[PDB]
Amino acid sequence: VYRNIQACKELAQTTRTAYGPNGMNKMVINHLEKLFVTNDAATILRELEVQHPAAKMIVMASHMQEQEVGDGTNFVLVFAGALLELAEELLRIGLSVSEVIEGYEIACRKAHEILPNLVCCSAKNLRDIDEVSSLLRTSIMSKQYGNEVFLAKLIAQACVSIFPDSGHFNVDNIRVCKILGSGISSSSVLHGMVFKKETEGDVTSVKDAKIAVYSCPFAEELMNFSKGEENLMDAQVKAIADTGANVVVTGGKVADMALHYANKYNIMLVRLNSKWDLRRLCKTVGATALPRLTPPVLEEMGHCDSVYLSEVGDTQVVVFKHEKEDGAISTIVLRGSTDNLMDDIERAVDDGVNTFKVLTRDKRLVPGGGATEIELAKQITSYGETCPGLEQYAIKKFAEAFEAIPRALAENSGVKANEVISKLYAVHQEGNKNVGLDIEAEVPAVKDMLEAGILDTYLGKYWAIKLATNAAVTVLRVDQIIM
Amino acid sequence: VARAQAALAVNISAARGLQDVLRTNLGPKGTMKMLVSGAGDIKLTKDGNVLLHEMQIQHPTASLIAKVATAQDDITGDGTTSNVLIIGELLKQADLYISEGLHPRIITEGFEAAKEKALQFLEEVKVSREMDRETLIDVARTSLRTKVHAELADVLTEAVVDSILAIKKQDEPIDLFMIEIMEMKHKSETDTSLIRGLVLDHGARHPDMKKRVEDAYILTCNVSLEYEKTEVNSGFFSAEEREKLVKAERKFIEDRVKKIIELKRKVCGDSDKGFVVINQKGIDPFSLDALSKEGIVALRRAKRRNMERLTLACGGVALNSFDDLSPDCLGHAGLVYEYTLGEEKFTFIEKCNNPRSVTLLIKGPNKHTLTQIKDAVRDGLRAVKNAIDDGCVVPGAGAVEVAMAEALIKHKPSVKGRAQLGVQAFADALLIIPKVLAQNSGFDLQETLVKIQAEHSESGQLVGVDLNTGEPMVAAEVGVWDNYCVKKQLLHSCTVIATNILLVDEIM
Amino acid sequence: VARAQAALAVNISAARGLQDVLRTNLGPKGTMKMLVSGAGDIKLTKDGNVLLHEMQIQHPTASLIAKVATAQDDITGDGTTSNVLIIGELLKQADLYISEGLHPRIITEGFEAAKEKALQFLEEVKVSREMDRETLIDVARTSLRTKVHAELADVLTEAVVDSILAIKKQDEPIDLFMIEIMEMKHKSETDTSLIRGLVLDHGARHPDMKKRVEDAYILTCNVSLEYEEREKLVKAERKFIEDRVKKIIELKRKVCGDSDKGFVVINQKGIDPFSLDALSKEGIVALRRAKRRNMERLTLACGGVALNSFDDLSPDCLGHAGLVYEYTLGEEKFTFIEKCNNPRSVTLLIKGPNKHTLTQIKDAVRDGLRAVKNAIDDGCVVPGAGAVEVAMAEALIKHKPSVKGRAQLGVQAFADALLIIPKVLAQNSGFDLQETLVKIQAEHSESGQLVGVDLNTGEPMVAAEVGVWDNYCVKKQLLHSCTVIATNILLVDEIMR
Amino acid sequence: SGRKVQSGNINAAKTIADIIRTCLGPKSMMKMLLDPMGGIVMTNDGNAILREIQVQHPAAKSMIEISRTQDEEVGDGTTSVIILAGEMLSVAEHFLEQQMHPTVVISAYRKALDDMISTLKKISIPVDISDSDMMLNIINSSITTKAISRWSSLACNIALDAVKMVQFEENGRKEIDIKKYARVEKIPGGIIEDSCVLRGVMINKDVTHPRMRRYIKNPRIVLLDSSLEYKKGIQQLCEDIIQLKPDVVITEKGISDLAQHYLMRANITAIRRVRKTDNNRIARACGARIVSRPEELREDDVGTGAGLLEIKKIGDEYFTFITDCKDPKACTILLRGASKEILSEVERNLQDAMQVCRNVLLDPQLVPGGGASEMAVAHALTEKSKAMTGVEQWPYRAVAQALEVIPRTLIQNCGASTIRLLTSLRAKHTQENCETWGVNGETGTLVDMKELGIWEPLAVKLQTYKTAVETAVLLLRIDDIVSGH
Ligand SMILES: Nc1ncnc2c1ncn2[C@@H]1O[C@H](COP(=O)(O)OP(=O)(O)O)[C@@H](O)[C@H]1O
Repeated sequence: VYRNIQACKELAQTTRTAYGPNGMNKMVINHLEKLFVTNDAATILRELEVQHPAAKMIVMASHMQEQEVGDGTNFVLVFAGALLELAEELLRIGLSVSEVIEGYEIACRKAHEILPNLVCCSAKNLRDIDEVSSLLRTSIMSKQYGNEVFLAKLIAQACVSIFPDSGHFNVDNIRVCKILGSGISSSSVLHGMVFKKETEGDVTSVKDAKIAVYSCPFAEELMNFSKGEENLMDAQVKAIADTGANVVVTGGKVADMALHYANKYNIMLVRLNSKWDLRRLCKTVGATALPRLTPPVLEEMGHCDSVYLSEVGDTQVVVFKHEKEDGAISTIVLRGSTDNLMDDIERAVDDGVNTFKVLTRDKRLVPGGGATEIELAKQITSYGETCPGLEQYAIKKFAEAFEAIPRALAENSGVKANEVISKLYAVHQEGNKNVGLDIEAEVPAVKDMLEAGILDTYLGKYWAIKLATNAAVTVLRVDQIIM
Repeated sequence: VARAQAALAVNISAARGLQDVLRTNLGPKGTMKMLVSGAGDIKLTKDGNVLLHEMQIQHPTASLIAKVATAQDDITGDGTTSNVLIIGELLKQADLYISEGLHPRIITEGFEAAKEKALQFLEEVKVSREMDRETLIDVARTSLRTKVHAELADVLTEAVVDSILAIKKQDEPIDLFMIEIMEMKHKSETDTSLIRGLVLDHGARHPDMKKRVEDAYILTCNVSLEYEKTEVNSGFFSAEEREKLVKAERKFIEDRVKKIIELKRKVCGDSDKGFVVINQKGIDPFSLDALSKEGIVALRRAKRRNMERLTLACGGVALNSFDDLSPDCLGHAGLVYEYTLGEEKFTFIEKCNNPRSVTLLIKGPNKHTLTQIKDAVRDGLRAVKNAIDDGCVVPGAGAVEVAMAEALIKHKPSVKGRAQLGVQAFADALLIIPKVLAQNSGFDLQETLVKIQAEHSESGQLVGVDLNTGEPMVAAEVGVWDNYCVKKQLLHSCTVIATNILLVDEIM
Repeated sequence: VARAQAALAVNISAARGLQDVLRTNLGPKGTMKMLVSGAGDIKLTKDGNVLLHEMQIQHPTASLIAKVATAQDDITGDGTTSNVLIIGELLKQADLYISEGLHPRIITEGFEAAKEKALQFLEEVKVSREMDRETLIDVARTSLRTKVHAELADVLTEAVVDSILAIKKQDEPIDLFMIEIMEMKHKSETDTSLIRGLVLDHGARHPDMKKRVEDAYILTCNVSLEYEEREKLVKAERKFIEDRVKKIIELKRKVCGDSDKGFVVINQKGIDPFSLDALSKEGIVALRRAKRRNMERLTLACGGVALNSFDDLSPDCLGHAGLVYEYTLGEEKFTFIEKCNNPRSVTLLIKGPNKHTLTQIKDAVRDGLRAVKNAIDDGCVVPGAGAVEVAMAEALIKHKPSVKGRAQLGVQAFADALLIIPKVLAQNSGFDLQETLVKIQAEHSESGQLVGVDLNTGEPMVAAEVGVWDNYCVKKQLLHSCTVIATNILLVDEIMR
Repeated sequence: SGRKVQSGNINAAKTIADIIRTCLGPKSMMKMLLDPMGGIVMTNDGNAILREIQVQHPAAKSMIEISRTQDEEVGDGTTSVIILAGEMLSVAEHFLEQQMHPTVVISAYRKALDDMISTLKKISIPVDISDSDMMLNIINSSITTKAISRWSSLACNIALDAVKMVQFEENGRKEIDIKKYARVEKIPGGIIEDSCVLRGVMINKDVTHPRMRRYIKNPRIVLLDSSLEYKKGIQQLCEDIIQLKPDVVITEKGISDLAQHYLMRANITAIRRVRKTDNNRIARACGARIVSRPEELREDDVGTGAGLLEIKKIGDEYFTFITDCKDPKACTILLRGASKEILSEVERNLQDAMQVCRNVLLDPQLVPGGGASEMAVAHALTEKSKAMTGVEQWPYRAVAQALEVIPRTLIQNCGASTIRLLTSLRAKHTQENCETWGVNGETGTLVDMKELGIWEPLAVKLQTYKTAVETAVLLLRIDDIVSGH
């Protein structure tokens, strides 16, 4: 039993250092020898060889937390490790393993109703670009560097604010065309599906287009074989070019007589598609995957509207746009020098836009950064002495676990945790809810979080304090496996 | 005589090694046991039924004790946790006397005497309860209490008992006839519902597909109707060769949906007679709205459990090939409607020609919650079925064990006297169930027992543990009950198991 | 809490070790043990009394349970094997519940809650028998059956009881003051005799020395009378013997007067052969090398006023004995002094062929007559052979959970811990350990019937009419001691070094 | 080193605290003591376990040493100080693991000590001075569950006469009572009722042939420490004694009968080969003075002391009683009987009760014991912990719950469970502030200790709390034990 919660403690400790906006990034040289200098907990959890079975419940609860808000994973891990760390103290006091379960359940049910009573929600809409750019600041502020978020919150928001329309949203439409080279300031916004191409013979102002679909990319007897191959690729590009295609796509490289054919019929020779856009370009234009050059027809065809060349990001790229939604797809172009920061920027983008998605359905915003956690830590520990019996222990061991969350925010910022926790707990008694932990001060100084703007989603905390408690309870109710 | 001591010692060791594990298993305050088998699979398990099957067993004789406990499990469902542990303390009480120098046959004779002297108490401690709904409700509550949280047991004790009230044919009861169990990941758990009909796997895909079809007959099929891009190379190794080839497959569906139109112009000349079609495989994307313009519900992805319940309950005559589109190959469903909840569609077929097959549809946020509540539901309906065919229902929570131990120690040296130690070794090993029931919920194993071991009337009073206080509580007025054959076959099989194990000396 | 379990395990093991040592030595069908010293000396022993002393101990804590056990033996005489085994089984009955997870204070409370009702049952199960000769005879027979054969018990059961009838005074019953054990290695074991007076060490070494002395007046002396420039040196020592013989003749003509007034004399050292004849020519019995245990019995029983020298040969420094006769038996002689003036010190003359079986019967006689001295000093008598112990189990099992309730487990632990006396009595006598127990545990009356085990058949036999009996201050003291000893070993913690 | 060997200090303290943790309370479990020779000792008193134990670690040596200083000033409770220091030092490492300094920990401990000393006086119930019912209740509270339970009917009087015969009115009214001046004489023979009290000092010695003008109705004492001779050929300084004329002059050396007569020529009586515990009590009962220097030999030589010398052969022994004395501070208590194991325990527990009634002469307060005072100071310090901010908040609260082992061990070694019992005890102690309920040492039940009656005096528990806190802060003051290995 104690070995299980010890495995949960070390699983909490390996992600506690990567918590908050000053998370220490870890190095991943994985099974197939990657190289990630990364900070997101779901990236590390999907790489770590979780061998102990009791920690797999914690990993699965964090994965379920990822599956519906996209964030709050490290919060679930830290809170569950804190609950089990205080649970072993409760067990070594002399409480049963049953009593801690319903104590945690009662205090979690109390937290689930105290949590909507501290909200400072969003103002009017997920429109008004400059208002919701500040609302998306906290997500990438936690992940990437804070001084970088001032451009990055705008770049991540002005593209995602294209379609906050008719009460429905999709996060898959926000893509990234990862283009290397110039700095992060050179990043820009694009409206439609974008990737680089090679050639130039593009008809631009097309109607509802006719898109080629590729699921698989590319003495006189010698001259006769040459003419045979010549008319062979001619009939091949005609087998696409019949039923009137405007573009010819391929995942690979150019061919010289084939590009002369694509200039002869005036077709855009699209090249160099990824091993992931083969589904995504089919999804956006209504295309069905075709292996070779011979078997397209008019029924076997995609339908964009405007395919031409753009030079934003200082590089020639394609554009696919104006679908049934007429603005369904809206990628972003992310410019960096190397790749080892660009994966973190990419994983910050979607973790910003899923918070935008949960803001479509939950406008409630709680003050984050120690404000909510110390408030719950005070409320439940004031509830704890009210109900007598053995649960009076366990409820008081619940809210104290909430104090482990700003402590992990404290010690990740070079701050003495006991001083800042005592100071925050004292100032929360009178200078109420909206105060929390300041990051920038080396001195353990508190700061009001509402005027700082550092607020989190209410539904994320609401689901996270449910799933972490469920994980801790379902871990505490096992004895062993023969192993 | 050290040879017999070797086998006695190794059997005592194995049956202690199982006894502690299955002691920790028993009780509503018990703990789950997690089983991992090679591939990293995780199974949260409380019941000893799956535990005795899937355990990579350490010991040779423990495999035999698990197999014979499974042979007991075939009739009782649960209580097998208590079965193998009452063995593991019965031969413990025997080991207390073979270490004194007694022959094992003396203790077998004492077990044989105490078996009859316990069954004569068992036949009179029962009460032939009438089969009122509430006398099954409390039995369902008790059988559901030891699996899941007790308030969830009080929730689902209504959904169990009406499903068991939907079986009423007094020729043969079987749960595998009619109770089908499916799951909805609604992120909610308290809404396990009994629907008097066949719940299907999915629902009407098209928006223009009709939400409501009341008087529905069913076109079943299994083989394809979709615009089938085949799984071999559809672009086959000019262009005109396949321009009308897969379009000839399209025409093979065009005249087919014309035949579907013909079949719904055979019977559906009136519009009050609606219609539903089901293919077990995919639906053609133009036949989707082509039946939606006709307003006929269409669906793919059916399971064969749905097909056999369409045939058995809905009266659906099954169809394989499309040549026999004829009105006799239909069923009857007076209530077909899709019900999308959470994220997935779900058609409901009810008001069929003989409503027999039901559905206990489980709502569950996670997989382990729904599997635990599925085992809870199944063991509850099995226990209440065992309470149905038994005309009597005995009190539970360890009351009959204390009353039987208070019967057997009052059973005097009327027995052989040399075999009196067998009776006294059978009686104290009956008290281990109220021992470990109060022990598994934090109370004292000894003090609660001796509080119950003071018979609170002139009779050995039907008093069990309370699993919330650890106080002597009469199980009659609280209705914490169980059926007869569970503890009957428990005592019988455990007696014959103990007398089987107690007579072994040397193994090669 | 693992330290408490470790200390309790290493104590229950040692008190099991003492239990298995002193189990088989209880009972008439028991087995002796061989106490072997470092010098190869051999001692055969049945009783646990001197078994507990000379046992070369193998375990540290096992000494402590030894040390209190002989502390019982000062105040119980016999049955300390029973004390140590009921301790070692009370400890196991408590271990059967402590290893379940119970605190030892609960079984501590349940010990006393049964001990007070055990004393309440003991004060009513007894019969206040008057001091008849026959009840003391069967007390001696019961105490002697577990040490010697039943036939040899029938030999000694009169020679014990007449001496303990000879200690009958107003208010001084005492064993060591007046009963001694004399031993003669002569050819027949059935010839232990009560002697009203004293046996001296040797007898007449000369035929002119008489054998009948009527008015025997005994003279003690310590300095030898033996023949102990050189032809006149040893002759001057001879003349110191000569005028010594002349001083003997002075007393011979000084205190005699009539021929009725007999004279007798012993010496703590040698007597000269011409002096042996000079004492034999007047028929006065002389003696070399009587023991020093005979001097105080010559004072306290024979009235012999002690003397050392010969200048003070006075009439008042003599005893008054009515009989002195020498008695050759086997190889050596023994002077017999009877009809003493205040005859109190008596002599138990054990006969037999061997020496170490004669020390065995000497310790048997000692244990038996100390037991019957306790039976006289007790104003009652109790049944024996485990009848009262089965009655105590019948009490304390039926003595209800009207006690503390969780200490009722300790009450039943004390109850079934009091059943190892008839269990090992049946085990040592070759019967079944459980069959005749539950045969005895079928109460022949409606009360818990005073049924002991028969040590010859394995039969439930009522011990009341057969007189297999004990005194009160054996089982009363075991009930007083065993409980507090077992709970002293229960509440222990670990060990320094 | 540093905080590592500070944790080593408190580990050595806890391992000697939790050895003798179980042996407080009236149901104390025994212990096994084994020298490396095979000897077996079974004990209950914690100080007897503290004596023969060896310890390699010097912090535990000092911890035991300061409780040994506590042992002979008021008496018992030497186990409780070692116990209560151990859990405070154990909970101190939880904040030493928080990387905070020992200084903030010990200042929080001192701030808690200042609340401990006050809240115990808040719950102190005043007992009345020298009232025989409550003076008997002192004997029923502090002398019981010992081997005086069959002889407390003597000890209840032997307490009250001795506490009124060891007083000192130096700076006020009789305030200092003392353990060393009550003239104890524990000689067997006779029944135990013959143990009675008297005013004066008894002397086992006499002059070897008492032909002397010996007993005078006002013996005035001059002390001398030399040896008397025949005459000038000291009778010269004996002649110089006659200037002031005392009627006794006390020596310690032997006087011949002719020198006895020459002492009669000045009429002064001496004594020989006496003890120091006889000598100081002879000086204490009478207030005599010592001088032999002739320029210092003035009117300041003669200490006018007693009113009765008495040669007396009480139990065929050469007794001399100095009674009807000057000072009623060295007064006779004889102790008779057969053996000397229980009236010695009477003398021990009644010198502890002598300090108790000394506290009664200072502050006659009795506080409900059995952990009731411990639970009261625990609750009163947890409520005071709620308003205070700062980093010292957690250690100050920690000794609020580190010290509650006095019920918790007592509910441990009585068979009952500790969790529900302590939870129900504080459940009727936090919101039930004005009750002071204690766990009963017999059945393990939460009783009102004011109804049970077992009240510990105020100053002795103040001393145990103070000594525990200054044990803990002294052990945390230690940084390293470096003078070698
Ligand atoms: N600049 C900041 N100031 C205060 N708190 C912050 C700041 N940035 C992030 N946080 C806090 O860190 C917490 C944890 O976020 P984190 O777990 O890193 O998100 P994710 O689960 O997406 O990685 C958030 O609740 C947020 O309140």
